[PDB]
Amino acid sequence: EVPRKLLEEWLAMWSGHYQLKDKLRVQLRPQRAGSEVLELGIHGESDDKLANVIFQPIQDRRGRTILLVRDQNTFGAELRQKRLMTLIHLWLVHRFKAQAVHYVTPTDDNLYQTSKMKSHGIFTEVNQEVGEIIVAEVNHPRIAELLTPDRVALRKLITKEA
Repeated sequence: EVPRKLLEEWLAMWSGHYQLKDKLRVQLRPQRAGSEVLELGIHGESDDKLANVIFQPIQDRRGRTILLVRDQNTFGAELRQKRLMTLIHLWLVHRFKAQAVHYVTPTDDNLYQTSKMKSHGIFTEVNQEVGEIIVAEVNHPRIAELLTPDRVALRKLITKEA
């Protein structure tokens, strides 16, 4: 069972490294009442939503989980260019045991983020497919490396050493 607290621990190291304010909190709820679409939100001490991912975990015929991402944002400008969305996706992939992440709209920002996350290693392959969607296959060995309890690889991701 993968708690929100794990991402909060990562974000504590990250916020500290980048000399940002502390107390980033993780919320994961249905995006609206009764929905199976979820929203992961990152909130600051005054509850402002500083980043989010709106997505739905689904399964294919073979029982594999895909995260279908409707929207992602880094709202707070000071939080950008620091691999925040990589950390969020690392957590989401682990939480849902995802095999792939599909982005339903190929916006410039979604193309940017998927390409960048591939360069961080969390995806092996990123391509646009029929329907214009972006399909990103999870790099299971890299995910496992980053989740190692010693947090060495994870700290190096945070600082941009690796």
